[PDB]
Amino acid sequence: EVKILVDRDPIKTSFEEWAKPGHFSRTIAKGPDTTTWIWNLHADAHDFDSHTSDLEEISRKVFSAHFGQLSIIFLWLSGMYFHGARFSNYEAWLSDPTHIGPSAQVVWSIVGQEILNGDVGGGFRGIQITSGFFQIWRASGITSELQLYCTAIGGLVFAALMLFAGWFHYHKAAPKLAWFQDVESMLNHHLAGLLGLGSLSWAGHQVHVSLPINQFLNAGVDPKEIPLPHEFILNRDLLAQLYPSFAEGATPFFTLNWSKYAEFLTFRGGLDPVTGGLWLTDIAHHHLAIAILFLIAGHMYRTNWGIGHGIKDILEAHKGPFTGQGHKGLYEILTTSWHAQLSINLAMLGSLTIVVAHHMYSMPPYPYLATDYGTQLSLFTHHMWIGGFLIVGAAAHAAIFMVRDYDPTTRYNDLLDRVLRHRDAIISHLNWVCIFLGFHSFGLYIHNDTMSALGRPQDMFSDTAIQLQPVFAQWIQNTHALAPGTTAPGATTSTSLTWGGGDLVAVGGKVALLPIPLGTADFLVHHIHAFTIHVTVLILLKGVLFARSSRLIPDKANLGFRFPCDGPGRGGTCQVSAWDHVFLGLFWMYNAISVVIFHFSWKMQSDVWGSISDQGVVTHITGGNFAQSSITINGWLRDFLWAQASQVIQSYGSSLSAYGLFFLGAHFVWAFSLMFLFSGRGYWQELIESIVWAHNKLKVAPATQPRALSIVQGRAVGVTHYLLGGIATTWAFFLARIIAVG
Amino acid sequence: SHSVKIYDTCIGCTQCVRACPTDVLEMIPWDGCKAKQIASAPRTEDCVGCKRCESACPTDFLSVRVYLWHETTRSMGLAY
Amino acid sequence: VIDEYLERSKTNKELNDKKRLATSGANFARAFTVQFGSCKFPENFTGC
Amino acid sequence: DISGLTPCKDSKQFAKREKQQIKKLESSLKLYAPESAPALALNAQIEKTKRRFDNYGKYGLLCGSDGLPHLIVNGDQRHWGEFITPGILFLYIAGWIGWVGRSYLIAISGEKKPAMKEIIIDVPLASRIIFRGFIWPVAAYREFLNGDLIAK
Amino acid sequence: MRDLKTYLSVAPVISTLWFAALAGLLIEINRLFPDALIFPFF
Ligand code: CLA
Ligand code: CLA
Ligand code: CLA
Ligand code: CLA
Ligand SMILES: CC1=C(/C=C/C(C)=C/C=C/C(C)=C/C=C/C=C(C)/C=C/C=C(C)/C=C/C2=C(C)CCCC2(C)C)C(C)(C)CCC1
Ligand SMILES: CC1=C(/C=C/C(C)=C/C=C/C(C)=C/C=C/C=C(C)/C=C/C=C(C)/C=C/C2=C(C)CCCC2(C)C)C(C)(C)CCC1
Ligand SMILES: CC1=C(C/C=C(\C)CCC[C@H](C)CCC[C@H](C)CCCC(C)C)C(=O)c2ccccc2C1=O
Repeated sequence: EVKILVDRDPIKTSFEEWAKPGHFSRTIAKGPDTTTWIWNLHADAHDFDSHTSDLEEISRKVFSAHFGQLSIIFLWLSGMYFHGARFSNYEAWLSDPTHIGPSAQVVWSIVGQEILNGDVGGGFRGIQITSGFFQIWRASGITSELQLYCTAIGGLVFAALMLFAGWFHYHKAAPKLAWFQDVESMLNHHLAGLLGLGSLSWAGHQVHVSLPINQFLNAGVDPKEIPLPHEFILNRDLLAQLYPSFAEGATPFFTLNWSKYAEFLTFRGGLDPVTGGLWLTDIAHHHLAIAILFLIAGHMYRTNWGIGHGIKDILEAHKGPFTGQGHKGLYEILTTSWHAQLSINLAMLGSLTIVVAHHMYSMPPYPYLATDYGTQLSLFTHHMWIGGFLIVGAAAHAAIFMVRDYDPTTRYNDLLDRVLRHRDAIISHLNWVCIFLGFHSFGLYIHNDTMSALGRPQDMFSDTAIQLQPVFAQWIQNTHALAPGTTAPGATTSTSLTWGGGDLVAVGGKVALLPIPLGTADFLVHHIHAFTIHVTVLILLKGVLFARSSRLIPDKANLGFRFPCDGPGRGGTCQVSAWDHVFLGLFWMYNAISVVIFHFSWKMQSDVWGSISDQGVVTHITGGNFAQSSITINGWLRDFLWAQASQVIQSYGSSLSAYGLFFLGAHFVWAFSLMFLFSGRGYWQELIESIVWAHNKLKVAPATQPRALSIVQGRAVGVTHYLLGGIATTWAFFLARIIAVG
Repeated sequence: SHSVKIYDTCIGCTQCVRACPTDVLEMIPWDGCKAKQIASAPRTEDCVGCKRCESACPTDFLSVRVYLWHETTRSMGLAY
Repeated sequence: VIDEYLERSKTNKELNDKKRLATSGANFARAFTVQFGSCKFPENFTGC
Repeated sequence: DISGLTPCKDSKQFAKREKQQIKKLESSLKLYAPESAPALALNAQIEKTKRRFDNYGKYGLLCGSDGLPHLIVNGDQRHWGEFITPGILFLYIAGWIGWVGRSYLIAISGEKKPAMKEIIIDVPLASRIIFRGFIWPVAAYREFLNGDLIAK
Repeated sequence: MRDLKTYLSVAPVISTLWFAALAGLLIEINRLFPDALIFPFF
């Protein structure tokens, strides 16, 4: 049954294992013969599945690593809060949020870097931050710095607690294998306890603390005159003056006449005119409903009592038209190996992050967030990159599982075998789809370029010559615009202002949100996005499916997961492992994310963001040139890359100069990556031979004989440098432009 | 068909014969070593060129050498 | 919001910007304290 | 004086550049209150700029037509401090480092497994070896004369 | 104590200590003498 099972003092804490490096692997622990040993010592550090074979030790190591990661995260949060408390202009920004730029870092005065202390505003000099922490603090109700200091101290305490917990659970009382293999209890506790209770407590905080303070702030009261948050709890008269429903107490809740709470639990939707964000009452209502839903859903699986559901029974008793017996042995596979769970969770987290970025840019949930353009751009790009990286890692872990943890004798599944028995058709169809999509999507642009270069503007695919309009998206937009009139009588207005139809919202002379039009350019860019996504999916799926064996190599599983090749024979067998497939798909993920962020940036600058005069006219940043210049590659190169790079290259001698320096440095790194992607090991080894001879002549020969990097190491270095350089270039360009112009 | 050659520095450890994926090499009795055997490559036409035999050979330089040569259906690893 | 706190803010509108400016100046000078002259090598012990 | 260059105290573009820098600093200085710390920091910056320009004028460098100082690496006795003396200092430091490293390598070469000594340095031996680099030129010259510098 | 001292003598720890000391000394030297383009002592 469900029980607590632990082992007492499995390991003894001592420094004897710190002295000798590479104690986990005997081959590494033997000693360094050449330099390659060092490069191995860091590669196999976290491969717990290769150190031993028992599941118990692997699970304990995973638990301790999770605790350490939590401690590091808590330390980072405490540091951020302390910086916000001490070196910041939060109190000055609180009174005048529109005319003051947030800043939470101060640079020293050693070399001459004091030029980096720009005039952000409010009698302060420092670096303007784009993390969006000030909006979070304002929405939480913080109006002083003592609270931030207390939060930092609490974060430090919690980080220390997490570190101690990790040490205790590895070296003092380590749970047994049966403890980890209880998925029903874990699911119940994660659904009902971790998610429902936390959201319920946050809803309670919002009801009791955030709403009154934010109402006082929105009224126009000075932040230094607002009553302290505990005064609202202590004094019921203040809350009665603010919200009369509280005068009735908690009696309505048990009386089921919940309408009395309609004052601070509303369903209006839309954006708040004063701050350009969502209503806080709607947020509290949503959190309460989510808490109820999670608390109800957390009691589904049978643990220690008669009532409940069994996951294995649900999987086995599943019957359907296309499935059949299907999911019979999936429970053992999922409860036996960590890699399948890691892949599933990685893919889900990446998809959730992308959805989070979309929902966050579409409907701003924080006050004074829509009118701060740099924060929005940074959040969108950062979340998109994180989601892409996680989605990439999921496939690599799936391939690792398929390579080293799959055996069809002891643990056999029908669906996996059926999929593995017809992989050729899947690969062929995906290849054809990718070819067709790429041909059409890029041929449209090439045709537009050629027709425009020949003095034939009437033959292009544009809104004036040959129109390809997204009719389905326009229909969906119209339906969403007309939704609250008849389909959703509860809501006063639509969920978002993006849908075509409604009014414009602007805060403090700057546009917050307005409906986004859709035309031929959106059609073309959407098809390009689909093409890139399909190619990445094709690469990753081909890597995953052909991991065990192939027509060219019938015994690829014996060589392992990380091997360079099989030999010069068969015409050439370079890059046949799944690791090479992941290393190749990284490039396409980078390409797709870069295209997506470029599209988002240009469209938002051209059609949404801008300024409003007193008369009522709206002037956008780039004056709406997206619909006519983004249909050709020359337009993308000239009106986006050339025009918007004026700020970054002219930032020398100002407070933004650092960005400009990065705009150069990243470039260098990118070029450096090419050295590791175009060459091979033999040339470098032969050069190191002569260098070693020259060293030997002067009696400076080291015992550890120098060796050139392995092929896999070179590929990893090249791809890492490429990605870092590209991402840093985009980061510097985006930040410089959006800070200098917005 | 590629060309596989064996030199007299071989010590008869039988690693190359075990490493071959297409059954090209075998062992024959010999006279000039402690192991009293030496490798040979009769089935040369079945060689693909993977060079696993060279990968598994303890010597200052390999006693088994593979030189790529005229390609055919068998040496190209084609199943269609 | 009851217009009494608004009247309090209007009455005490002055010296509030002064307090904000003083806090911002202290936050900035927390990095230049040594270059200013105060908080020199003596009295750094349990100071600043 | 040399290659059509003007002494940096005589040149007018130097003073013009100083004026532009001072004006640029004062433009930002005018914003903040006189008692505020940013005003003190900007005043310190202005004083530092003035001192730097005065020192550059004093040291006798030669600005060009554009008004920026130029360096002479000919070996002319009037400009030995620009290149030659820092070069000698750098050569001394680099020789010290190289001699110390080579001495440590030779010292640890005796043991059975020097690799474990390379990956895990021993501190007492290195501390003893380090201070012998203060006299590296003499030791190197004597070893070259004897014939112990070059392996055979 | 022996094992802790042995660990403290490993390459990355010694490297980071040496480089931190060197960086601190260089920063302090540049602070005491703000700007330097030629060697003026002679
Ligand atoms: C990749 C996509 C692509 C596409 C779709 C087009 C499309 C077009 N181009 Mg452009 N072009 C492209 C790329 C592309 N171009 C490139 C890369 C270049 C080189 C730079 C050019 C250069 C170019 C020039 C120089 C010219 C054009 C022009 C044109 C038009 C001429 C069409 C025509 O006469 O032949 C169409 C011929 C066919 C035989 C159609 C075949 C497709 C059929 C419909 C298959 C559909 C399959 C079906 C579903 C099968 C199902 C089977 C089932 C029933 C069982 C057309 C709108 C011409 C123009 O003036 O137009 C205004 C022109 O002079 N193009
Ligand atoms: C209702 C109680 C409960 C709660 C709150 C949690 C919460 C959590 N568990 Mg789960 N878990 C539970 C029951 C619970 N568990 C049970 C009964 C089992 C056994 C089947 C597991 C098995 C389990 C494993 C194997 C792992 C987790 C992990 C995690 C953490 C996920 C990290 C994260 O998402 O950041 C959310 C971050 C925060 C909310 C941090 C707040 C700190 C919390 C509140 C600590 C108190 C929690 C603890 C259950 C209560 C203390 C008991 C002890 C004092 C006697 C999170 C702290 C993962 C982890 O990260 O490991 C450390 C992990 O590897 N859980
Ligand atoms: C969610 C967390 C997560 C976890 C726990 C794991 C866990 C694991 N991974 Mg997976 N992986 C993930 C996500 C994750 N992965 C993602 C998102 C990707 C896509 C990139 C991958 C792709 C991947 C590959 C390609 C491989 C693994 C492998 C492994 C194993 C070895 C780990 C290792 O030795 O690294 C220890 C740490 C390092 C070697 C550090 C390398 C330095 C990094 C790359 C630099 C990043 C630099 C920084 C961001 C920039 C600042 C520069 C500054 C420092 C100057 C380990 C079981 C390896 C394996 O052998 O599996 C059997 C393997 O080959 N993973
Ligand atoms: C910008 C240069 C570039 C280009 C154009 C391509 C092109 C392509 N890549 Mg490659 N690739 C590149 C760089 C490039 N790659 C780099 C840097 C890497 C990293 C190593 C890769 C790695 C890579 C991988 C891992 C994969 C590909 C695949 C593909 C194909 C995708 C399918 C498709 O879209 O075809 C449609 C055609 C095009 C988009 C090419 C341009 C054609 C235009 C429209 C002209 C047509 C005009 C006309 C017919 C010309 C006639 C004139 C003549 C008579 C004189 C396609 C051939 C994928 C694949 O092959 O699967 C199908 C795949 O899996 N590539
Ligand atoms: C921010 C932050 C922080 C803090 C935090 C906090 C401060 C928290 C809190 C929290 C809390 C404060 C929570 C609470 C919770 C609560 C709960 C969860 C409750 C519940 C309840 C219930 C469940 C009830 C029930 C019932 C009913 C239904 C009816 C009648 C009867 C009874 C009453 C039983 C820290 C520093 C750490 C870190 C960093 C960040
Ligand atoms: C996304 C993300 C993030 C964030 C996060 C967060 C924000 C979280 C939160 C979380 C939370 C917010 C949580 C919460 C929790 C809670 C809990 C866990 C509770 C509990 C409770 C209890 C246990 C109670 C009890 C009791 C009492 C006291 C009274 C009555 C009776 C009873 C028994 C019921 C970051 C940034 C980091 C980054 C990464 C990612
Ligand atoms: C440049 C290059 C090399 C040569 C790269 C080498 C040798 C890496 C050198 C790394 C560092 C710089 C060596 C020294 C590391 C020590 C930590 C130095 C200690 C001394 C002080 C700096 C502290 C390859 O070996 C290679 C192999 C396969 C494909 C491509 C390539 C490739 O492109």
